[PDB]
Amino acid sequence: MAEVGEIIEGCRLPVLRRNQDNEDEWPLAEILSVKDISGRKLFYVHYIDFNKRLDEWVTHERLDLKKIQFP
Repeated sequence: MAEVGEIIEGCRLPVLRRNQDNEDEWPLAEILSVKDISGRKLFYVHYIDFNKRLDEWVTHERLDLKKIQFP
């Protein structure tokens, strides 16, 4: 399928969050920013219909690249 380097700001896709019970959920999220300074890619995401206070920086292993929407 699609690849990590194709991810850009505005993309929407499922991202792994741990919920208040410590369980894995993959809510849809929007890519706000892509940072490539560490040598690896870091993604700042907004979980859709969640408060802005729950926005997170995540790595590629938490992206579901099999179900992407591009802007």
